[PDB]
Amino acid sequence: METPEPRTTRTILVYMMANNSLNSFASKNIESMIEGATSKNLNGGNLIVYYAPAGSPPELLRIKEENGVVKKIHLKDYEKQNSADPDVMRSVIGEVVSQYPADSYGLVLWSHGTAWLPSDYQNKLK
Amino acid sequence: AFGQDGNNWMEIDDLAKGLPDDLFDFILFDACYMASVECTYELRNKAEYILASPTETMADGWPYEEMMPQLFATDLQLEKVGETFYNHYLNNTYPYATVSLTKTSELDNLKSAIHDILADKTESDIYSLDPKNMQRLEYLYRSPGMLYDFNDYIKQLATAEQYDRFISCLDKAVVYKAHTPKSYYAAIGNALPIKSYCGLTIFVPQESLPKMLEWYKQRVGWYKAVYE
Amino acid sequence: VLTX
Repeated sequence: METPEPRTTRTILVYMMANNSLNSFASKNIESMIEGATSKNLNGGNLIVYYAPAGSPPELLRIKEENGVVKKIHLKDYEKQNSADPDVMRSVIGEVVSQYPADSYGLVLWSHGTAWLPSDYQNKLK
Repeated sequence: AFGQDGNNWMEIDDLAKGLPDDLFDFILFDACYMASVECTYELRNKAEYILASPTETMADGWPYEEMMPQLFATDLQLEKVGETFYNHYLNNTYPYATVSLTKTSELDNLKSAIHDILADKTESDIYSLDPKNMQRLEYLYRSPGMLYDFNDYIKQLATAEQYDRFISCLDKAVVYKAHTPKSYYAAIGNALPIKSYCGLTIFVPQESLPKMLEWYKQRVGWYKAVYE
Repeated sequence: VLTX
């Protein structure tokens, strides 16, 4: 069985859809997360990253200081999946909420954005 | 839309399906263009707060190192997190950033105020509006300009009393916002001045874009909420 | 420069 972590104050999931041209910046942003995610700064909370890069399958990561060093720990390696399918997003959120329960949850949605516009908006212009 | 994976995207109503209701205290969009009144409305039951940019954000993105202790604070104040983002892009070589924080519980009152302005207006009236009177906040590739400052659009259509009600509701919903003097748009390789700024964009329907309006009416909840 |  998988045993959930002890409940805490806050769990934040960063959901990074980087299977696109933003790849290199997702990695620099994860670097910056690592710099900030000290035991003192996380204040008891959980920082979980769903990282969906170009060229390789998605991975679930926990960023946590252990023995004085912030580690980027591999939790799960997924098989190829559509990270833009709502049911996949919901499933990942469910994995995270179940394993890292908290009084408060936050979500960072990281990717390209175009407001409400249809993704085929160019076809609806002329 | 939000989130590109190969050829596939999440349309805004699909994103709402991917999110549980009433779980997250906040959603932070590290993404262009997501501080859109339509998007915040679609996602109103998915978070108590939405922190996002109405325009484009440099690819370097949000300053996670500095944000981290604020994101995990006991006294979480997302205005602080947005201030950290904004202040990062100050005296910088690309000093271009816009941010707003929307309190989703106030969107229903805002919806009512907007409904009372827009529901009786004709499409010809909307199509007639002079774009020079409104701040454009979007320059996507191939776009003639679709997303404008929300306040500027409504100001063209409201009576003095309707407008006063709107601003009262808007200030309760947009509880924090900031913008640099200019915003940078990748599809033109230039930064353009922001003369008017409320923190959110809105679709301004145009006679030349009937397919866009058709999709908006059927797929974006805000349309039926305030135009009907 | 790239944007998001």
